[PDB]
Amino acid sequence: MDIILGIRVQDSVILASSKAVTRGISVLKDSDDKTRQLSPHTLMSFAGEAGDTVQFAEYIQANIQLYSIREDYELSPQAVSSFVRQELAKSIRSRRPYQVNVLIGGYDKKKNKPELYQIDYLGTKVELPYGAHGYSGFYTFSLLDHHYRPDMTTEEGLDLLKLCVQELEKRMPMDFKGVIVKIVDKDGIRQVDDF
Amino acid sequence: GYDRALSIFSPDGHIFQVEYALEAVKRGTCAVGVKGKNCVVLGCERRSTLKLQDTRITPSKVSKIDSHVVLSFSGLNADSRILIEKARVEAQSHRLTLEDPVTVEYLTRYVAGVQQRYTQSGGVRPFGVSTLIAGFDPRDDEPKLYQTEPSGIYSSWSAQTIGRNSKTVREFLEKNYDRKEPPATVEECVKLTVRSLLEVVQTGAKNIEITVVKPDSDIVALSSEEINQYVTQIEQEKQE
Amino acid sequence: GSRRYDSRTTIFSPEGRLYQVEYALESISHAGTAIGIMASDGIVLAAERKVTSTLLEQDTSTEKLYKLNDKIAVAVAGLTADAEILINTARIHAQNYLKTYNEDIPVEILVRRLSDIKQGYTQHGGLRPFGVSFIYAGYDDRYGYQLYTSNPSGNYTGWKAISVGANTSAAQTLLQMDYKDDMKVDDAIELALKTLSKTTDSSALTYDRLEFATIRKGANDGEVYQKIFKPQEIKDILVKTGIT
Amino acid sequence: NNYDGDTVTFSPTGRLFQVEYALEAIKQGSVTVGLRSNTHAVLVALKRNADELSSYQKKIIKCDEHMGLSLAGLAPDARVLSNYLRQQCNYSSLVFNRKLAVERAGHLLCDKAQKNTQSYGGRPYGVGLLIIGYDKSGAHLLEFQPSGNVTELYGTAIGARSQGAKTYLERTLDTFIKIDGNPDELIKAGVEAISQSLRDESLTVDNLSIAIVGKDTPFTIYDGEAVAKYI
Amino acid sequence: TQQPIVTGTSVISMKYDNGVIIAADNLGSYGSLLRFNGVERLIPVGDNTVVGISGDISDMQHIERLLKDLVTENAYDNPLADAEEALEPSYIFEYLATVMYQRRSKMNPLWNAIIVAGVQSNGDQFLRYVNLLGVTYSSPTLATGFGAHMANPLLRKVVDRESDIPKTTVQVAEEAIVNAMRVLYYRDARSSRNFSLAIIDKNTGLTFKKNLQVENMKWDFAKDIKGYGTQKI
Amino acid sequence: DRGVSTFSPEGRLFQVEYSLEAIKLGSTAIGIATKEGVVLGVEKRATSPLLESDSIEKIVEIDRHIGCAMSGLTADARSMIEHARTAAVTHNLYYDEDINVESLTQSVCDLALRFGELMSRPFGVALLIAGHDADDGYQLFHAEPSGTFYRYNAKAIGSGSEGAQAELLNEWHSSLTLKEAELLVLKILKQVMEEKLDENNAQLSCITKQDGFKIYDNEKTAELIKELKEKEAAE
Amino acid sequence: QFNPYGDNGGTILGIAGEDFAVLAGDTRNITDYSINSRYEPKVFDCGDNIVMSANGFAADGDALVKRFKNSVKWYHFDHNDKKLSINSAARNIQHLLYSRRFFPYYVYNIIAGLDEDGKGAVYSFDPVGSYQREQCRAGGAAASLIMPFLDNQVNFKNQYEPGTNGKVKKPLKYLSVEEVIKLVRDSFTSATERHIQVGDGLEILIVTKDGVRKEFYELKRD
Amino acid sequence: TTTLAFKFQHGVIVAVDSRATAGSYISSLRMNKVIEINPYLLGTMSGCAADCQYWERLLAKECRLYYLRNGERISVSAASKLLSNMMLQYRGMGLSMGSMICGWDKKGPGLYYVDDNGTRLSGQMFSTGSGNTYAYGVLDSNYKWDLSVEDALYLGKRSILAAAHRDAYSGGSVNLYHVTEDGWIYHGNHDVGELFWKVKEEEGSFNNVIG
Ligand SMILES: *[C@@](C)(CO)[C@](*)(O)[C@H](Cc1ccccc1)NC(=O)[C@H](Cc1ccc(OC)cc1)NC(=O)[C@H](C)NC(=O)CN1CCOCC1
Ligand SMILES: [Mg+2]
Repeated sequence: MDIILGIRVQDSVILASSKAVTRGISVLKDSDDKTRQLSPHTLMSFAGEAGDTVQFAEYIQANIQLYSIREDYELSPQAVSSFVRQELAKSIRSRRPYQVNVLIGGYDKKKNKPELYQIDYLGTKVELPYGAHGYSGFYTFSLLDHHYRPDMTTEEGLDLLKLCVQELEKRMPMDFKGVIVKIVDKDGIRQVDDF
Repeated sequence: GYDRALSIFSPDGHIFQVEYALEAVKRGTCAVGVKGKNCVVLGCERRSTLKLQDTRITPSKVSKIDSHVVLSFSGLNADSRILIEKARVEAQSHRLTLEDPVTVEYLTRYVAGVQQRYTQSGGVRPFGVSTLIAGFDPRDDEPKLYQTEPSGIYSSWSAQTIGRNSKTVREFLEKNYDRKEPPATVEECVKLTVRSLLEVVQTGAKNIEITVVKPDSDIVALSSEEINQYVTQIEQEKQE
Repeated sequence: GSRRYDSRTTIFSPEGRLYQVEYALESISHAGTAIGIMASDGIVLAAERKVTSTLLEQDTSTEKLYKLNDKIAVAVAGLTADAEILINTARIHAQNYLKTYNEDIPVEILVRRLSDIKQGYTQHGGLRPFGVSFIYAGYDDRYGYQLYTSNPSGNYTGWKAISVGANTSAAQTLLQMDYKDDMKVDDAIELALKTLSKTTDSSALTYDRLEFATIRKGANDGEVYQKIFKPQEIKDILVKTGIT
Repeated sequence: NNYDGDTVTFSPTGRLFQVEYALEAIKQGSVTVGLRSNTHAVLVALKRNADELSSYQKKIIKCDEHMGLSLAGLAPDARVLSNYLRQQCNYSSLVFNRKLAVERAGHLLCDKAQKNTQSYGGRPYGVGLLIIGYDKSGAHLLEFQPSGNVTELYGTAIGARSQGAKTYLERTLDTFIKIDGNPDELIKAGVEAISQSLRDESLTVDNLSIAIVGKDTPFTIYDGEAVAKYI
Repeated sequence: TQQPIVTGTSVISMKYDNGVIIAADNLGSYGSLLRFNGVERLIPVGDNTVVGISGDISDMQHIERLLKDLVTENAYDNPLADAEEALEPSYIFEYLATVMYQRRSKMNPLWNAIIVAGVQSNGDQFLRYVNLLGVTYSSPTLATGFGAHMANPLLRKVVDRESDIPKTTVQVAEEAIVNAMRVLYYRDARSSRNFSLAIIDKNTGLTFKKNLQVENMKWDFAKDIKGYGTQKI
Repeated sequence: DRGVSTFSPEGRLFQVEYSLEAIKLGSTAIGIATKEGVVLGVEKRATSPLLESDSIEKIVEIDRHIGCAMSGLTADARSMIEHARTAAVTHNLYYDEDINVESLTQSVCDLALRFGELMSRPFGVALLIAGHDADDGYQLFHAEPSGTFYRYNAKAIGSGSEGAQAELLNEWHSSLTLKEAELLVLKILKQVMEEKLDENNAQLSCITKQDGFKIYDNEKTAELIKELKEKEAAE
Repeated sequence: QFNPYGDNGGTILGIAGEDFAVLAGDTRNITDYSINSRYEPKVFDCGDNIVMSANGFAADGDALVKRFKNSVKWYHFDHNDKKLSINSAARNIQHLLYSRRFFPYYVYNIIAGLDEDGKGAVYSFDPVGSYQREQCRAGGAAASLIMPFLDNQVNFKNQYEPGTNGKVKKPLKYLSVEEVIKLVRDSFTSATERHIQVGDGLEILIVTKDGVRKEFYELKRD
Repeated sequence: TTTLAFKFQHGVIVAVDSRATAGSYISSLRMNKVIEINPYLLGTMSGCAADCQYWERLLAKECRLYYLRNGERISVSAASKLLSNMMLQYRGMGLSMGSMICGWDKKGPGLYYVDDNGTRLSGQMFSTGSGNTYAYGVLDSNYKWDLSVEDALYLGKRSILAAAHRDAYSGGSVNLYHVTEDGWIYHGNHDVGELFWKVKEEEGSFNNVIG
């Protein structure tokens, strides 16, 4: 798929993901949710080749849910991101690699800190205050570099995110049909229904 | 590979290895399952021959297979871990391929199938384990309680017990459990479960574990003090 | 054919017991006693070497206490060779977990993995089980200090204080008597050595007949240190506690 | 005694008891007769029922347009062996555009049964077969034993009380061999032969099973009212 | 997948009233080089079949061995190996055709074009073609490579359809085959003067003729041909 | 010890013969074939009153035109049923038609002797396979762990089998109606069962060309039991 | 590089009548500009009153026919000599073709016979196993030449009733076997004139309740 | 091809064309592009005919087995996912399949788009094939949830007609289906030649065309 953004603020992580799905020259859907909840306080957004994205995301989701049940314990965002990275780094030298880029937004309940991890299809992991995949960063990073503070509120993070989406809507040739925004904090995961 | 047929028929038409696996279950600590009108309770015996135990980290007798289904057992402890692991894997595999969580009946059927497979496969012995599987199907408020055993047969029960002295507690449940009117509340269901274990347990201290499962993935384990209050109230009514 | 000579190591008795597991436990009951005691500020591992010689090189010797990683250690009772096979597998599992999740493996997860391997040898393959009982002493940030034991059946349980090997019946009674929940490491050290001193089949308990280890948060600030005691250090703690 | 636990063990007198026990399963089986002339070959089989409510177990199996057999003993083992024959007949046709010679079919069955008598873990086949066929060298009749021994004959019989039918065929040898170009008379001789092995029971309409193959006659099986003509 | 190295050119054949005739030259070419001059490309199987092979010679020698092994295997436990259960042309062909199609299906073909000529048990003439692709067809006249382009037209003037077969004698058929071999020598750059010819008759059996030569050739008119257009001397 | 595929001196496979003894200990199952349909009935035999009897599934659907009843070690039957269902539906995939009852039974029986040292022992369960197809009409088969199958007009398997089979010997005729067959299964089940027969400890089912395979409701069976009691009291 | 495929030309035609069916095909086999055979049968009686022709690459066509004939044989063995219905044969062939989805039988296949109600039936297949029951179907080299003619002369497409001027269609009256054979012969005679791979001979197989009958007709040999 | 399907108040409409091509040659005038999987489940076909037929008929086997094992009808969500997982096994191997799984289950009416890449999308309205763009134009401007069964059937029929007219690789005839909680209902084969002229006159559309 196309655009996935992520921003880590004071007490939460915000993920924004495009709604469009295109087959050939036709837009099949304009309400697609490019995300999976891995655990109550960990959310993963994804973008890449058709089909591969969801299979990979659902495969990761199943593994983390299995771990949660076995140990009756939620893995830290760091531990989950490392598991995901290894699966991708394993994949890149396979017969047919999974062509999926991900953002992992999670709230570490132990440390009481939000965490954002950016991982590409090669298995290249980086922890960031804000991140993006594909061409999304080309348009948005200049704004984030300028406006981002680490002590921002969730509301300030959403306003800065709106500005990023507006810039994308102005200068990108592709119509990505807006974004679904989700917030990850101490209380769990919730969707912003008006954006 | 080791292919030796260990589970075989005898002249009288018995598979002794499967029957000896039931003797391992008879040795295991008592486990009991009682379903109320809107809940299921799983009771489990803890033998007090082992003190100086760390109860925080010691493997609990009741295991969550998914957020809405639980599994308790009687028999070999090591064997039970293998069934639980397989069950947990299948639960996630079902969610992944069918997009619905398993029904309690389906999960039971799978675990029972694994047990059966180990009674006619070469080089392996049967599981020395009988299980009680309980929970609520997705978007359903009807309680479910199933039992499995080493042979691989399974069935649904209004109330059931397995393990050592299970003959005694089943005797108790058969005369005390009314089908026309099952334990209407959580309290009544837990009380009847604790009462049934008190026929066999010895001391009502740290020897009784209780786990209540309610609809919509609402599962909680009672603490020592909460159970101790049931133990106190039961005997005070008995002194009459 | 070959069937004639098969002992059938993975079968039930008429009473519902696993023959080979029971006989393996009988073997372990003749092994040197190993004790584990868990305190609020650390864990103690104490173990008795079996009838040694004066010509045994003790300072380079290791038969009882082994390191699995920086946070987890084990005391062995039974066949040492069997134990080393399992120990190396456990060390690998700990490193696999660390590589995958970038976090040190929780104690119970490591214990369960080893216990599952033991279980397999009792249910399939037609091989004899490992004649080994472990005491696991470890620390992680979820449950803190933990003691576990596993035996050839593949069953494992958690403990505040526990013994394996010879004279466990006597040893467990003595531990149950003097153990208290608010106990500290220095007290637990004394309890472990006193218990061995009373349960030992030897005439007297000396430094050359012991292996000793502690796991302490007695490491500079929020972190955990493993201390495998040297022969001279065991000799000192024996004098300190008033046994020699 | 001590040497009958498996097929891989000779007795002190050089006997293979598991093979002999498999041979015993044939003797318990229902009688079946085989005989031939120069133009046709005929199988006649007495089918057995479990009780009055039950059907009569089928005894004859078709292998190709020009070949088929009758069984006596473990019926599932006959299914395995007949399936193998079907495949071999079929391999000959597809690869070589050649109908499989009856003699070569016997050699293949012999070699398949033999492997089960020399290896540990397996067991001998518990069934005897009478193979009839018509190939480039005319009509043929074979007798298969699960020891591996295959024998080409003018006529024979296997199963319970088969000795009576075998003696009859031994007397009638010179007569029935000459029955050329007359299928009905050859079947009559087969029905009269199998009748020498009957006691208490007689040949009824759902009891009798007959098969025939010949010069211009594909292997066809007759059951039900199709054999009432011969009762 | 490979490429053919040492090759044999046309194989030609036709039916006549009592049997079949097949012929092929004795050359093994190595590209444009006429490397080997003593190669037999007609291979008899028993006294009722001749297999004529064109294409890769190393693959031909492989087939030659399969056929030799086929005869050995057919004789095993077969008292009628020299009678009723002897190898028929139709058996030998179907075997080869099975092999050729299997090899193409594994993308590792036998780089050949084969014609199986023979007479069946009932006296019927057998003539069928098979190649590296497993493609099979039958006709009163058959030819491979250049023979298909030049020989068939000449042989089809004798036997244009099925009804012409009983009207064609062995003398006429042999004459036509021999003429075709001369024409191929005139016009095929990978042919040779020396060839072999085989006749399988239902009465007189298998006649195998070796060391034949193309004769009665016309070259004399060449002396008059001068230049490429305007040149007179 | 001794081989699993060993022949006895009488020419029988020890393990197959011993599995037949396990089937004799199983609960009773009866099948009756008529020209209006085939009826299948079983004894549930709950080990305790707390066991919810409707969860005892000893009668099972294989296809719309084929049903199956079991007796013996009923856990062994699950893989047989799974194979049967797969065979039935797979044939429908390959040939766009219903599969013959005999062909289905033969496919199930092919598993039977796949044991040795494949599975480690024969099945410890017998099956009554009932169904309908266009070629041979209404059929009832008895599938054993020996790999043998007999067709039956009527058949009983399980602990009360020889007593029930003698009764089926006298009662069965070629002009039985479906209603008459239903009552006949109930009558014979009631005769051989330990406990008193009712709608909760016994189950009925049938297969007809029109409606296919149907397991009977407890309310429907209860009426047929009441109809049976009255007609036995009628003389 | 080795090319495992080839083109043997040829053209086939199947027409379903009210109580009969025909499957016709020319007898010419070719490669490039050469004739291999003037009479190489292409339509086969496969048993159970079914006829089949696999047109395209002859080696794959022969293999498929051989396997289906074999499938019929094993259907008898496995299912008590039951007759293989035309609809069942068609589904079986789909699975034969899809076994080689990734290395296809390079043939356009047609079968013909009678359905279980006794009416005429023709089924059509692509190389990878898509099939459908049809009334009329031409396959092979000259398929594009023949099909439009059959749309017009069998289903009366673009034909209306005089006087109405496009308002009332020509009614779809059934055709006799004699009428169908005329359309078949004229189809192949016309195809022979304009397609170089079509000629030599025409072999027709007619299927009725009485069995399978053959008819042969000469075609132009140029 | 052109295929479409959409959910509405009274279930789901399914409309497909019937043309099949082999290059520029029209190989088939009337091909069935719907598959009856079960009385409550339908599947459309676009792409490689063989792939569509084989895999969706194999889905029906697997949907049928689900019923026998569980004694209950499979959901549309689960059926679509089984199919998507099949496509995922032959990943990158060259399968060409675009299908909509239409049906009614316990959640109500269900519609899932599934293709060879493994994509599986839930939605109200979908259209696949070479002429989908033409169909979407009519659908998007005229679709409502409050449509009557009569008007909804016409919309899907009219939408295919729009595509059949413009797209050279779409046409032949229109096959209509209507899915209810009592199962699906076939609403006939409609020749485009006749339907076009009829719609032109009655609706007044296609003014630029002469007739
Ligand atoms: C319209 C007509 C687009 O052409 C549809 O998508 C239609 C859908 C359809 C679905 C089920 C049944 C019939 C029709 N598709 C076709 O008609 C399809 C077009 C197509 C061909 C090839 C493709 O890539 C593999 C994708 C789409 N046509 C066919 O499938 C035709 C009938 N058959 C073949 O193309 C078979 N090939 C196989 C290899 O050999 C050459 C011919
Ligand atoms: Mg022409």
